[PDB]
Amino acid sequence: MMFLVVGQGNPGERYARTRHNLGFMVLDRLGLSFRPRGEALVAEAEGGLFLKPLTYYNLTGRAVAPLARFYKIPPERILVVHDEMDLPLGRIRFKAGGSAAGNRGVLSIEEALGTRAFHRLRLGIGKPPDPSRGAEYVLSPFREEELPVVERVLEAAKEAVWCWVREG
Repeated sequence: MMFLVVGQGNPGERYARTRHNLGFMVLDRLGLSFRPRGEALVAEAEGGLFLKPLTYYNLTGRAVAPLARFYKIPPERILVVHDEMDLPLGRIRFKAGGSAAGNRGVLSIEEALGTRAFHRLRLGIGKPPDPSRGAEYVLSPFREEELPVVERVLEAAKEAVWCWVREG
C-alpha cells in the first residue's frame, strides 16, 4: 500500500452532518467503495488506502496505527483530512508535521504512531462566538447559509486530496 488518507469524523447517522465530520464528507466525494474492517470503513484505490475510522473522533489512532504498521505506510504518506476551527470556512491548508495543534483526532494518531511527521489537510470551519462551546459547535451541522461555501470547500478538498495522493 502506497499511502493512507484518513478522514476525521464520528460514526453514526447522528454525526453525519456535523462540522466535525467534514473529513468523512471529503472522503465520501472521492468515488470510492468503502468496506467495514473492524472499527473502520476502508477503501482501496490507486495502490493505497482511504479510511473513515468508526473509533470516534478522538480515538482514530486506534484504527490508523494498526493499518499503517501492518502495510508499512510511512508517516510521509499518511494524510489526515480534518475540520479546523483556527481557520475560517473557505480556507484550506496543508500541514506537514509539527504540533497536533489541539486537534484531538490528529493528536490520537500522533500518539498511536509515535510520530508528529505525517501530513494533515486542514479544512477551516471558523470558531464559535464563545470558546467553551467548541464541542457544541463542531457537533452541530453547518448553517444553511454556510452550505454554498461548504460545497466549494468539499470540491477544493477533493482536488487537494488527489493532488497530494498523485501528482504533487
